[PDB]
Amino acid sequence: TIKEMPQPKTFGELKNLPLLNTDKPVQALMKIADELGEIFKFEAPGRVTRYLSSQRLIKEACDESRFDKNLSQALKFVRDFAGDGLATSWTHEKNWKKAHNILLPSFSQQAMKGYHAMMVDIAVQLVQKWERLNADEHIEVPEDMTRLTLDTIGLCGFNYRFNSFYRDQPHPFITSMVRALDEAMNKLQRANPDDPAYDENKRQFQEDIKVMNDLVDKIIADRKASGEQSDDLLTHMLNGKDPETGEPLDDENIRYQIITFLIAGHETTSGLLSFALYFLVKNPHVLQKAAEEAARVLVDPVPSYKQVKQLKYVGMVLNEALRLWPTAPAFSLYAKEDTVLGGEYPLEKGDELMVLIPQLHRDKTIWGDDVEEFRPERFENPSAIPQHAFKPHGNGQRACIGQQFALHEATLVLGMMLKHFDFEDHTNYELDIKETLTLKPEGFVVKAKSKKIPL
Ligand code: HEM
Ligand SMILES: CCCCCCCN1CCC[C@H]1C(=O)N[C@@H](Cc1ccccc1)C(=O)O
Ligand SMILES: C=Cc1ccccc1
Repeated sequence: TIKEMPQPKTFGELKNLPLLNTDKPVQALMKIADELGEIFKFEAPGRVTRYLSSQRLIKEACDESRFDKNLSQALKFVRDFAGDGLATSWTHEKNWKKAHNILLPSFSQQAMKGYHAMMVDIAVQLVQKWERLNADEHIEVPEDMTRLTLDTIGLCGFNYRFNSFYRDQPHPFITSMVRALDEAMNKLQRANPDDPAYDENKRQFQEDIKVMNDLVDKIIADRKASGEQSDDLLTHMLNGKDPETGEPLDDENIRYQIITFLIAGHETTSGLLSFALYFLVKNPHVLQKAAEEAARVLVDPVPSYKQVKQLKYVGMVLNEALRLWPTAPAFSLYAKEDTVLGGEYPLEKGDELMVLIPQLHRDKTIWGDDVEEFRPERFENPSAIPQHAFKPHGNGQRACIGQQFALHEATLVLGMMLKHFDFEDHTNYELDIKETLTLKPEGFVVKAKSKKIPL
């Protein structure tokens, strides 16, 4: 029953590459999937991959005995500054499992309890900023969510204060990082990346890479000279020993991990919080239900770890926002051996797949006809969701190591926003999704009305 899979329009020797010559490539690929269906071939000079959009096929792709994590071109470009950090290493590189073993305890329950007070520190700064706005000023939502999540990973993970709420402009790090990500996206469609037309891109790229590495220097310097006794992510990087190899991380890999966690540890969580607030102001009945939970649970001026764990509906709200707009919108796999996908598509060892997560999460055979609706109650019973239908944090041993960090932070912060403010979509905002490999609303603004509840 071997089927021929469709393929979108080609451009001679450039094959499908020019389809990525857009500022919204993921959304363009979603439109192609809409037209071609659950699987389509995508070619570029010297490369082939297959975009998967159905749970039927993705549940097979998530079989770790058959498929391993692949570095997409995007991750290969990010590797130019993230090296063999956790997110851009191959599973078979020694430094992947070594750093995984060393850093997994930094995301245990007991670790999350230790981060909680510092996430409250940053969350309170956010609430205080909004309490201090004048009448009919508004909130720049992704901007402030990025302030919050960057500051949280800086403080919680590295005892470093980016002090983003003391800046009306993005931190130097954010500016360079967003620019490096821009360059990585745009480089995806460059057919001649060594054409001298991109000499300045190359120079600017190196400049943004040095900005990010300079902050890494300072984080490392302050820690090793500090006289305070810390027990955080950086402590584990500098002191942890891998049970298997017996070795700690070396200095080069530590630097890559700091870069990795500063980027991965904030950018996707700011997108999640932005999309979540978007859906809440567009769905006031949902906002009300989550606000009622927040008021009933968050009975103290400062939320506790235990209280955040009881914000179960807020948790469902976040999962439903990750369903509709997963902020790291794709991951890539390669076939470990010859194998046949879905009884219809034979693959040879080494063949690559692209999992298009926003399209998977719109599979009507899984979610029903109301798939575009925002209904957190979809997540009331994880046993009623088929396997691998919901993959916002990737798959298997290469799934997101920061999943609990992100969800604790976002649950805490959204709980506090709903406790302390009513929100108004005063511009009737039209969703506009900016792509920087990751996804985030652009230009989303709201007004908050304080409930005047003291901190
Ligand atoms: C809602 C927020 C987040 C989302 C949606 C998300 C999503 C993902 C996805 C889909 C992957 C797999 C990438 C692949 O297969 O190529 C991943 C990997 C990873 N994420 Fe996240 N992430 C989030 C937050 C975080 C945070 C806060 C951190 C750090 C604290 C983090 C650290 C990582 C790391 C290190 C990896 C690589 C894991 C490994 O392969 O060992 N993420 N994330
Ligand atoms: C935080 C998430 C980072 C990883 C997700 C990046 C996901 N890409 C972000 C932009 C679009 C999307 C993607 O489909 N990329 C492919 C593009 C590609 C396919 C075939 C040949 C050449 C290039 C890739 O990078 O290989
Ligand atoms: C998980 C990898 C990643 C890569 C770039 C930005 C955010 C996350």
